[PDB]
Amino acid sequence: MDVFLMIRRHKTTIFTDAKESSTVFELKRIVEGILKRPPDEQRLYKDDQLLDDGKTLGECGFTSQTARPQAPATVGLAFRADDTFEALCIEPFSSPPELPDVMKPQ
Amino acid sequence: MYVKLISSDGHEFIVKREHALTSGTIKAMLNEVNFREIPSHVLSKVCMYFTYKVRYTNSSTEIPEFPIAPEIALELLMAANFLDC
Amino acid sequence: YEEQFVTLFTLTMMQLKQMLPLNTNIRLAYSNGKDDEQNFIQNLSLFLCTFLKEHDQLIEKRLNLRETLMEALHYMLLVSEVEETEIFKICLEYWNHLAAELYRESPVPPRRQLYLPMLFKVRLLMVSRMAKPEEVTDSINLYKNMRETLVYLTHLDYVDTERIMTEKLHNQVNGTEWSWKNLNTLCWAIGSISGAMHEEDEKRFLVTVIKDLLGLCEQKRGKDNKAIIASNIMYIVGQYPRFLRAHWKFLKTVVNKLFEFMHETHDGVQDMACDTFIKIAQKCRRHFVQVQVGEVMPFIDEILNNINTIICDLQPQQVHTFYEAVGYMIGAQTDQTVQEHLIEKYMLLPNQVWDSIIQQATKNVDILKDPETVKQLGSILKTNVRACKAVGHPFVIQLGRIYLDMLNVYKCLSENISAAIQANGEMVTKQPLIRSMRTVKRETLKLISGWVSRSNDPQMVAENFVPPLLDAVLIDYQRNVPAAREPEVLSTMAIIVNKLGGHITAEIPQIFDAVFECTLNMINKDFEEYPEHRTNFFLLLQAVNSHCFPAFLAIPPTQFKLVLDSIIWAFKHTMRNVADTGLQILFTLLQNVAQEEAAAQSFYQTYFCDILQHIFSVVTDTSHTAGLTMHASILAYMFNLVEEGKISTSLNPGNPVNNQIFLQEYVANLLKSAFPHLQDAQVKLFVTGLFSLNQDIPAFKEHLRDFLVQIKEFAGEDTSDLFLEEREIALRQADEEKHKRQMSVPGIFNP
Amino acid sequence: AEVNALDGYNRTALHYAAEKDEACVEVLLEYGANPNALDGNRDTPLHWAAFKNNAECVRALLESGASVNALDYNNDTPLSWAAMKGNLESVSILLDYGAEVRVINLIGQTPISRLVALLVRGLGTEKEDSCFELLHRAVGHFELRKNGTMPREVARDPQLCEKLTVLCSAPGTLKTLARYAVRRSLGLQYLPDAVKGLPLPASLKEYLLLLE
Ligand SMILES: *[C@H](CC(=O)OC(C)C)n1cnc(-c2cccc(Cl)c2)n1
Repeated sequence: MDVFLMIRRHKTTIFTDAKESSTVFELKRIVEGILKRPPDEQRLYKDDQLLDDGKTLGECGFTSQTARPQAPATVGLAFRADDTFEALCIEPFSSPPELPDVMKPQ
Repeated sequence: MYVKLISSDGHEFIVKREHALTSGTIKAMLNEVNFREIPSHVLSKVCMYFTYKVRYTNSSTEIPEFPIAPEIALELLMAANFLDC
Repeated sequence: YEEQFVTLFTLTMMQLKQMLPLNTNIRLAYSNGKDDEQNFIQNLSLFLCTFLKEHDQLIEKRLNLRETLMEALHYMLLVSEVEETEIFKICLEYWNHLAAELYRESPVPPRRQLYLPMLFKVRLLMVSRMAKPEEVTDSINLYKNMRETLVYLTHLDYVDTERIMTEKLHNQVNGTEWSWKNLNTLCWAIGSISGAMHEEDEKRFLVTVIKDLLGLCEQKRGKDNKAIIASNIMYIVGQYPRFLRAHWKFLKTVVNKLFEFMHETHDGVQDMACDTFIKIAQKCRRHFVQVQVGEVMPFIDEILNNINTIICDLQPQQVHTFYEAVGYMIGAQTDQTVQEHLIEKYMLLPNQVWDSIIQQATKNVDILKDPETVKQLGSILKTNVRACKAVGHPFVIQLGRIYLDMLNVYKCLSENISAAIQANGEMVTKQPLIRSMRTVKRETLKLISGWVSRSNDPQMVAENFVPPLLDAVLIDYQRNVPAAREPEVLSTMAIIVNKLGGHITAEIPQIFDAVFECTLNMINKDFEEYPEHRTNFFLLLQAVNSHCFPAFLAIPPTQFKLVLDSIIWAFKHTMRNVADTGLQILFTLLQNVAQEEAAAQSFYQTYFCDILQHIFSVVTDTSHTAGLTMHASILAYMFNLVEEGKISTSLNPGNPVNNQIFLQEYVANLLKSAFPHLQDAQVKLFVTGLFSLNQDIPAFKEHLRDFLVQIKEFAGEDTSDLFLEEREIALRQADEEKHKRQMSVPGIFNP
Repeated sequence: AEVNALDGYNRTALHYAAEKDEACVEVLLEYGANPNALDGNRDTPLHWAAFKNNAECVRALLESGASVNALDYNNDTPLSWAAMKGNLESVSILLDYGAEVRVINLIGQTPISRLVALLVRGLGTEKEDSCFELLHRAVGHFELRKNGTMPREVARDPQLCEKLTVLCSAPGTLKTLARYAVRRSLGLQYLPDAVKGLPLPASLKEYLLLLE
């Protein structure tokens, strides 16, 4: 079934969709289409855990009920620099402001 | 194919153009768009909304609820007003 | 003597105050008091009602009495609390009088302001305890009286009436006043209002009431409550066809709901359902055949598509009511071709069953000797009859399909009946199979009579339909044993003659030769031994006389003499209807015979002295004085005919003396032999009056009245019944004035 | 008087006042009639005021602390009774006190379902249409397909069936979903006074009140 993913690296974030039976390799191919970074110099992380391009997204633990459009699975992305991979870095989305008192829970 | 939206805190969200045209304001305004006034936590949710609105448009099945956290609700309302969604 | 009536009341009212204080519970006093107390209360109600009926004006004028009159009216409300049918009826009569008075005053005026500040109490009371309408005698009486009273009170103030009913309906939904009785009576009142309000206020009121009742139908659980509520709903909705025409989608919902109730099984719900469905289809018929706003096809076509399902559970008379309702709907389609296709689809199921049975019969007629086969034929023909009644003339398209087969079935069943009788004696009658075949025969004749009476092409009927009918029916009627003679044969022949005047004339001889003498000897003894055959026979005779008098001239003279003899017996008969129809037939024949004077002379010479003898016999007997003016009229006719010289002949039998000089002697003879105590001078005077007033029919009637009155005076007998024919008309006049009055007020007559 | 005393019908006097006029309701509430008082079915005075559409009585009750989401043995809220008659004034007042629209009674009917039912029966005036519009704005989104299919009564009215099925098959604008989440967060208080302090454009302040 479907999977909806957010691929994230530093400030960047790509929304995308894939079949559960698809593999991380064509996800990298999508990353190629957007950022033109050859597959070998990009690595992808599920949680603080890396993967293998060949494995099918299903065995990566992505699943339709896991990866709804309204709550995609986050995937970390990193590139080589000087032929060496950067450390995974991802800026948090700025935290929401204080909830107004009139809206505060009863 | 893809269109790039920039948040006020400088995050850069890439989305499918067919999804981005869900926004009327995007449709009028446009392969890059820069938002001076929307924070990343809101705009990311807005792009989730675009993906949801596409994937459940004219849905035969019952549409699942869109989860909004109360804290971001008040800023999502404005952002959806400005973006005319 | 106005002041006497005023003082009588004032002082008696004073005395009544010491008797019953205004705070006293009159209903309680009636419930606990000894019989003298109930009598006293009833006499009070009678006194107040009659007094005010005559003199309310008088106490209205004497303004110094105003509050004492008001006080009396308070007692009028308290006595109205009494439930005892007679006292309540008296109070209701007073309220009806008052409501009529104030509706006349203005349909505020100077007086109505007297009553209006508490007439709402009359309203509340009237609505609270409404008598049962025929939601399904004293019943009809009270119901009608109170319907008019409430319609008047509403037309006097619509707002307070709607307010009261909506409050009581809420207090039903509230449960505070929930009771099957209170719900029924309230919904009766709501239905009885029907049509008194303007269509927009009716629309608002019914929208509120329907929303409330549907809420109560959700809230209340238990099939019993659910069904009572359903019935009250069906009632209210049926009574408001205007609202249903204004709200097509609501009508469609109601109809689908009724087709749901037709599959219920709780008690009478299916009967109430069918009755409401037919009450709608009669009044909304056009809406079902129109393509309504936003419809793709007319609803009639949906109904005929669902018909096989809709009736899956109905009882036979319910099926007949359903088919009649659909007939009324199809009867609105004005396009002959579209209505043709509607009728074909409509009758498809009965036609299929009929075809099946006929096919079995042609395979072997022995299938007709089977209770199931004959009962299915009976029910099929009942449905066809009801369809023909509702659809009218265009139903010919169906009738011409089955006609010949139907008569063949009729023939075969007649053989069986004859065979059974000749096998086993006349008692076979009332045997259930025999009753079934006779029912099939009666239904065939009812169907033919219905269509022919509704048909409007005499030439087509005379060409294609009559000859097979007469072949099948007449010889059968002749040779059957009297119990095996259906009076519907006579009725059908009468209807055919009344329609196909002249075109049937060639058949009248064989009609009479088959039915006349056979049936007359069944009828001309006493009474009650064949009252149906008697009635239909005289209807046949009157019809044939009026439309086909020439057939009497063509008919052989012996049977025409028998006809005259039967007419003589008929008007001489004691019973009012037999006598009246005899007189009518006699006068019609006498009017006919003056035309086509060929062989009229033989007729006159043969019959006049005999007819004249019998008419003077019945006149002097005064048996049925209700005929006297008719007698006078016909008497005057002969005394015209003879005095005009139309006889043109020495009517004195075989003798030279001319007419009139003979007749005045003949009448002198019969009168003197009737009244030997009456002097020849009085005979001369009376007969001179007769031959003077012969054109002065009202004066002739008064002269005859006077001469009979003075005969009774000689005898010392009662004279007053001679005048019944006058006061009956006066009574009828008052009734028609009442009727004519009611048409001026919307909602007194049912929609 | 024992204003909270049940009579023999087991209804409070406030259940009568809520059915007649706001002056009685105010008198009883001022004298400390329990606005949550429960009759023999639990139905509060507020349910009856809503069902009678006594708009000013419904106000006078809510403004004195009646539980806007009070439940009877059916779990009908007062809005489930206002909506079954489609009566606009009381629905509007209840929604201004943050009455919940996503409620389901034990039979399984929401207020919108009851109003759609009333519309299918063709008794709906422009007032019922306005009420259905107001409820569709208040709810943000609703669903009526059961097993992909409209309730059998709705299928009898093709124009309404098409309207409702298209309304169902649209995921709803993000603007109205945000409006619903904000209203939900404001909770059981007088919304058109709680929203005034919010940091929003005044047009959005009015939009939150379903006036747009
Ligand atoms: C009552 C519910 C019911 O089914 O009663 C059972 C069968 C006894 N009810 C709800 N709605 C209606 C209704 C609506 C329009 C027209 C009619 Cl005739 C009835 N009845």
